[PDB]
Amino acid sequence: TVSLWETVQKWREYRRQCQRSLTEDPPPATDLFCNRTFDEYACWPDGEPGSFVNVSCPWYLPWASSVPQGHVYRFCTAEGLWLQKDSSLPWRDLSECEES
Amino acid sequence: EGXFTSDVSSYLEGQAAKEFIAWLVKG
Repeated sequence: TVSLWETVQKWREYRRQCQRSLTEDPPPATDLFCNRTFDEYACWPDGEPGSFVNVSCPWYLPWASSVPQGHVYRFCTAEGLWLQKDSSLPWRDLSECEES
Repeated sequence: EGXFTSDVSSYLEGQAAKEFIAWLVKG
C-alpha cells in the first residue's frame, strides 16, 4: 500500500511543478480567459471563455495507476469567470479521478 | 481473504493517504 508520507512527498512535487507552470506559462491570448490557479488538488491552466478545461488526474494520487485515462474538469464561462457552485468554490468534476 | 490482522493493519495504513486526498479535495 502507498503510505501517507509517499503521497505527501509526491503532492509537494506536484505543487512545485504547478507553481513553476503558473509563473512560466505565457500570458493568455486575451483578458477574457479564466486565470490559472492551484486549488490544492489540481493545477489549472488559463481557461478559454465558454469552454470546458480538462486536466489529467493528479499523478500524486495513490490510485493514479487506476485512472490513467481520467481527467478533472472545470468550466470557463463566456465572461472569463470559472463556473461557481451555487459554496463560493469553483465547479469541479472529479468523477474520472475517484478511486475504482 | 481479508480475514487476517495484517489485512486490517494494511487497510488502516492505506486510509491515511486516502484521507489526505479527501482533505485536499474538500478544501
